Amino acid sequence: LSLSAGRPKRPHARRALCLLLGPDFFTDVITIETADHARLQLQLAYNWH
Amino acid sequence: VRAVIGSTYMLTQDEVLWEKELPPGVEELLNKGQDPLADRGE
Repeated sequence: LSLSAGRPKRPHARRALCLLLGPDFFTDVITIETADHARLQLQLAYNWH
Repeated sequence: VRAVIGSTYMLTQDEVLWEKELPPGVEELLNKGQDPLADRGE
């Protein structure tokens, strides 16, 4: 499994021989923009399983 | 020319090994396809 990892989650930055399927999280940095045209980045964390 | 596949084999009388030839670039794709992961990525 060629998987994604990194800060803003660049692709193909990790290789896995097994699939992690337990309750865990991975964090991402998301740049968005409001209706006032003010740009502001975020830091999130996605609890998954 | 045929393909004998399976058990161990001794070429009898009137048999010789036939080479199979491939188009250009197929041979470079046969061996890369064992794990072409990152190539498939980008």
